[PDB]
Amino acid sequence: HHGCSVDFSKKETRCGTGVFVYNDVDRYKYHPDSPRRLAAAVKQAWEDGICGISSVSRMENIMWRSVEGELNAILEENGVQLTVVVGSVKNPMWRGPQRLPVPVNELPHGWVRAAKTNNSFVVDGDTLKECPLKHRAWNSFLVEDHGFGVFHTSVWLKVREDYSLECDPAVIGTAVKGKEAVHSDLGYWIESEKNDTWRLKRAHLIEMKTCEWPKSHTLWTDGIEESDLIIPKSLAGPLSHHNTREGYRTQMKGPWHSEELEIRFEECPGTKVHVEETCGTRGPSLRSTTASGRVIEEWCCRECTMPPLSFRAKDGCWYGMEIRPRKEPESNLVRSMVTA
Amino acid sequence: HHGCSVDFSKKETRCGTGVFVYNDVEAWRDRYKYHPDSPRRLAAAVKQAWEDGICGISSVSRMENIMWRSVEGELNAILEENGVQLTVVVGSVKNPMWRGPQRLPVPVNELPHGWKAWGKSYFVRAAKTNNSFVVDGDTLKECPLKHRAWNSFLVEDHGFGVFHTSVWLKVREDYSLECDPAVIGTAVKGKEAVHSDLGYWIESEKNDTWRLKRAHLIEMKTCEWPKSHTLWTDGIEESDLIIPKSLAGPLSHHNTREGYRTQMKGPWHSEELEIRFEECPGTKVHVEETCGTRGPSLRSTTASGRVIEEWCCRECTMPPLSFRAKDGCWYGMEIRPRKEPESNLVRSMVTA
Amino acid sequence: HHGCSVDFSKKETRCGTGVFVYNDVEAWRDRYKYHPDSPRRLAAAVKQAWEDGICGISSVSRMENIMWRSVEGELNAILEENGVQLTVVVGSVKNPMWRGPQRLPVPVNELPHGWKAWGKSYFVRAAKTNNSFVVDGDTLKECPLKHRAWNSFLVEDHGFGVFHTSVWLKVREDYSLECDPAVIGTAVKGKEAVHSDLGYWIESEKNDTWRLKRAHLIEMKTCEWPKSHTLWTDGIEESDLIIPKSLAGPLSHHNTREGYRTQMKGPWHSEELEIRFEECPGTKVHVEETCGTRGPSLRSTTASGRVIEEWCCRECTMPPLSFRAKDGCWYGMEIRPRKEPESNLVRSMVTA
Amino acid sequence: VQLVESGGGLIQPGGSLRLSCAASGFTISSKYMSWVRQAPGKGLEWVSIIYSSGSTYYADSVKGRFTISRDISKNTLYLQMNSLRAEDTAVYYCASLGSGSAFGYWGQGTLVTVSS
Amino acid sequence: VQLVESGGGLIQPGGSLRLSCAASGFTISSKYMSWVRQAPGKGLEWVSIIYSSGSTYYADSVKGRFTISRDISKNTLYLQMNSLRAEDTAVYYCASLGSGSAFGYWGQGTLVTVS
Amino acid sequence: DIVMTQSPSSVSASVGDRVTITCRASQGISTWLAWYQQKPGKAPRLLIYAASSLQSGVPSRFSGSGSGTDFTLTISSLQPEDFATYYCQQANSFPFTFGPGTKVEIK
Amino acid sequence: DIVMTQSPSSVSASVGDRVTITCRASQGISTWLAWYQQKPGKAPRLLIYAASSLQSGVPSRFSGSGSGTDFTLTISSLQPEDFATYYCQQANSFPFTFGPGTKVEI
Repeated sequence: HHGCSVDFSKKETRCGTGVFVYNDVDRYKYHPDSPRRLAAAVKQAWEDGICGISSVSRMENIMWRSVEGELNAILEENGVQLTVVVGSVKNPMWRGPQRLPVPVNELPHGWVRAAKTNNSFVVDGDTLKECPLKHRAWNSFLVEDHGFGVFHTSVWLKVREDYSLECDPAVIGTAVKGKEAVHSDLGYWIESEKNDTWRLKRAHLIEMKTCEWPKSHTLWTDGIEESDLIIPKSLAGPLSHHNTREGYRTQMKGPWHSEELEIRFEECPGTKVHVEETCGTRGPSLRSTTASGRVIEEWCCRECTMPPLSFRAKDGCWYGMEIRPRKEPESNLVRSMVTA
Repeated sequence: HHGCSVDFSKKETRCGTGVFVYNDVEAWRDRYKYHPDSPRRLAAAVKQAWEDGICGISSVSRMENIMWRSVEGELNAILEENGVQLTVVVGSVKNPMWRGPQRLPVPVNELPHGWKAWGKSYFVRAAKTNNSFVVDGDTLKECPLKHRAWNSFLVEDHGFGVFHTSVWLKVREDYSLECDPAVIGTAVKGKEAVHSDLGYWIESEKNDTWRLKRAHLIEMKTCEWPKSHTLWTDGIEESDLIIPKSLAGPLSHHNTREGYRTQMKGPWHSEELEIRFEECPGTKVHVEETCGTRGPSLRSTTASGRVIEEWCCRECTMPPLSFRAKDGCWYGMEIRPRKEPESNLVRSMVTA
Repeated sequence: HHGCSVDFSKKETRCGTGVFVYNDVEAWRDRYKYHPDSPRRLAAAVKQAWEDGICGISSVSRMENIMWRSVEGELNAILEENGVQLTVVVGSVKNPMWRGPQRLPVPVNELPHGWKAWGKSYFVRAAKTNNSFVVDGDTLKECPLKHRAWNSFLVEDHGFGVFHTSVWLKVREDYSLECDPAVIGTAVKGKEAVHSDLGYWIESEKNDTWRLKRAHLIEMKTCEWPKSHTLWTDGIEESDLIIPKSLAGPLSHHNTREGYRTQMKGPWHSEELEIRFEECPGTKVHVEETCGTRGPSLRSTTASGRVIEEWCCRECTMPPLSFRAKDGCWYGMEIRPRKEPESNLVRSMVTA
Repeated sequence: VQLVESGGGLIQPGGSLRLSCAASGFTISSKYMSWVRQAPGKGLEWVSIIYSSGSTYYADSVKGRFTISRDISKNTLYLQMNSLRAEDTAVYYCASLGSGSAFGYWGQGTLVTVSS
Repeated sequence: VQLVESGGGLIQPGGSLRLSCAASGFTISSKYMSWVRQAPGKGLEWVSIIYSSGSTYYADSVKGRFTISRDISKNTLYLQMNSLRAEDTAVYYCASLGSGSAFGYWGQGTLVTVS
Repeated sequence: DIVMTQSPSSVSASVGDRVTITCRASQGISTWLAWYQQKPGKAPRLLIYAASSLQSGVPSRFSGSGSGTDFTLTISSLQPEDFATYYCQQANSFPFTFGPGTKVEIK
Repeated sequence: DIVMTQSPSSVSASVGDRVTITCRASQGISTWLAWYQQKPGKAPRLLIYAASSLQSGVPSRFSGSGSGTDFTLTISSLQPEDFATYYCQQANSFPFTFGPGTKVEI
């Protein structure tokens, strides 16, 4: 609450009390409910028909990867034939219909490694065949009362007891100051600005989620349609007027298969976009460089607004859904095969 | 910006970049240099406003009153240097700060005499004139409120927080009803939220539901809080806001408390109050179905200093709603005295 | 105390324990609660002082003036409840704040009526009386400065820097001439030093020698800086200090500049000045042995606003000494005009 | 768990009505409450929902006229029905979202008749 | 300045229709622009407003069925009407708030018939 | 929900006569009322705002006065151009509401 | 506006016969389908959720399957208490939409 800040443009410094929202887009050692309650919850879930876990964010994936060894140790020394194997995470992170049950009591025995078993409780990974998504749990934890803070470095989660579709509000911070705004959490950083009306400025994402952004943590939630939000509501985008840009609609077919995205309104290098009344309609997003390395140069859009929308993937520079080539046919370019 | 935050229990720090919203309330605004659009430009604007029929100015907030106080001397000097029989007289601020229908024009051509900056040191104090342009004071008798201009300035750049920076203002071209959004800061982080500007500091919390926690107001302005600077704007009734929409209260679920409605008849005449949820010293509130209906707000102590002890409400929620002004405790519109008749108690005489 | 410091080149922090001296000048003193020892005790003291022959108070600083303003209402009420025909009237301060020869007595017994704490809300305002106990104001005619008490309070506990703490004061039993040391902070670290209190901020540096760098004074108090709170107090003459000893200037080698003597005839009438070593705008100073002898300080512009262009000094050193007030730049006593005679210029009429 | 909805009767077209739903065995601030109606002789249709956090959504049929709310003191769910028209008559149910996204617990219904 | 309305006409009950009001001589985004309708044989009635910042408000008659929009590139006002009923037949105007809080500049008006 | 009422319902007058029309409010608005004139087949035209001011471009013969709940509109020297319908609308709070309208005929 | 279409409109089967009911969506609605049973004069009862999962307390003779756009609800052994109307509804996005319904009689 007490701190100091500097504005390097004017080169001025000040101090005082207030609310500070930091850019965090590692330092945490995570603590679930217990090593003796999580094991009982997993045991009951397996005996109930839930074969695995689908992660909500990278936070949960890191937690499971860190706690798997100990969890197997207790679950094996207590006489249960079950092993927890955790894989990597692929984007986007889709929902699951099941929830973990809260045990009545802990496992009696518990506080050296174990051996592989024939029963697998797969956490998020490339195992969609011995555990389909229809039988997977999702969004089953809550960060505890004071489990998070600016100065914490150790986050204490608990098994949820209810059914929700929204993201955890304990890690969300949004703020507006004058002509600049931000909606952010541990994985997003979404910026806005006031030019003539409020609009999206740039967004930096290191994960694509499918929970829902809460309305209590959103600015200007009324009078907005889901067809105008650039980051779709299905991908944890805020139902806000700060999530819009004139001339563009929701990007259902962007490159959401990526691993870390970056939206900005600027042309890809060595390309030109012209507003043309005789350009093809919208559909899947295209990449500027062909699979052979050739860069496409001439693009058109029907009634979009300059500068154009682009996605800065780690492996390329994609365009928005409204921007199409003029001469080169699109049957040979690279397209995104996922939809929101 | 770039900043660092500090923990005093364990002495260390956290640094980064982001958005920082400071508690700038209860700080003296008169230690800045104010630059309204231009001395020649503003003199022409005031001249044209006087010729059109506008008598004076009704101030949106205290910052404009301080601005006019800082500027009046040079403004009168520039007017005198042009042979215009007009003097600008600046008064005091009393709450609430009501609205005027007029707006201050934007002249095509400025006056062709005088200096080109504010802060020209040394000028001859000017001479009084029989024609007076009154900035808001105790003067609602020479010209009514319906001939006064209101909300006619836009802040272009500012440095509030640093006590010798410059503030740049400009006379706008449009008719507007909203407060200036250059000085508004709203932030939520976990289970706490703030809606703030240069004069308001409103806090919220997440109990079983989101609700109001406490508010600290040093003025009662009557503009409209812009919706772009509000959290959770949808699905909220205008009849449930603790701070009325007519008093620049944000239209959000963070401006709500369970069991209370809008406080149209609170003690808004105060120079500064502070809204908080607890009982007042030596008073007790009990929920009773036989208590009277809601009406104007009442003061806990009598005009003779005698404290009333027993109060009641029909369906309010504990702790009760109280306003802490310089005089003392007031109670919300829902809380009435259980025994003593209300004709022995002082009441608020204003409505939003 | 425990604290942290910030470097904004590389965003990080340095924390530890120690002694921290803060710049508390040009901060509003109106936002604290003041507790002169006791309402009945203070009333008895004022009553006994009035009966002895002491007419009023001359204020040491502006903090004491604000304290008296905060106290006067309750003090008059409690004096009235005891049947004493005496009222306390508080005025405004002007510089320099001259000192008085009388002191305020400590009574044996308090008055046997009234409440026992400051801040009792709701009191019947007292009625005016023939007898007036004037705290400093523009009232040196019903009783002169030779009948006024001065420097009769000691600060026992304070929380300056936190805007809702209490300040505890008591009436001392002895006659004294030094300033109150509870609010003084002095610190040197490397090549920079500060001598500070609630109204003074005096900076020094290490060039070839230690010298005065710049000062900022928002009041002109005439107590004496304690030697316990001064650096390098030996081997220094009282006729070489830039800020006079009679103006609460530190008796230090840090209060010196080569080529200048004490500025007894500076512009000490101003409400606030800032001491610099730099030429006034549009002016040049030349070192010549033909210039006149030092006298009262002169303003850079004339009474009609015309800027003088050329000045001289006999043996001074560049950059020249100047003062910055609301009116404009003044010059040191050693710097005289080159051509235009001094009868055309505004000169200081106050001597320390 | 028990759900019992109460205030459904006959009303003139263009009028207003208010239904209530009392919950037993659980607290309403922890579940996703919804309102569903079944026209006589027809199928089911979803009207509105309220999240556990307080967010509300509606169908295009009733977008601006109905509003959903709750009270935690009485542990009760409400539905304010405004400017009723002829085709609003049905049996109104009170359901909770349990898993998958299906309604596990229902009420008994309450008939609302809109005719003149 | 000038305000010109657009394509009202004939539509069946339960249908949808979209109006327009093109602006000339000023920027549409610097005014408070409203829609006012007058039923044939009746008096005036206010429908919806959009602020200069983008904030919109409506009347209880058309609360969930109409939507006031604005396009700055083409400098025109918009009104999307859905689920039109029999009592929506009127002449629609576009106006501006000037001073006091009164409508200063009016368009010509466009007719809409629902049957 | 503020209902605006007018009296009378129609006025017949001769050229050069003095005409007076009144507005009535359900609540207290006290400054925020404006007057409009509508000829048939044309959009209404603003005459008076803030209950007393004169909109630029209208002749000085139109006067407005009042506050609180009772407001009046007067015409000094009637002209053949001044035969139309007149409305009063409160501009205090949303929703904005007009009056029923009073029409001036030839007598 | 995901339109959910059910078929057949009615079946008349005797005790002991297997019954099959199909549901169809107008779009993709992956794996997010639920089935209900509604006897006359009572509230509906949930049987299947997530297109394959069985609700606690429901007899195991009910079984459902399907993905994408085509779904199927099957009963093994009709019982005297299995004659009612059955509904399918998608749980993918708002608004939630139900199906026309299908009656199982004799």
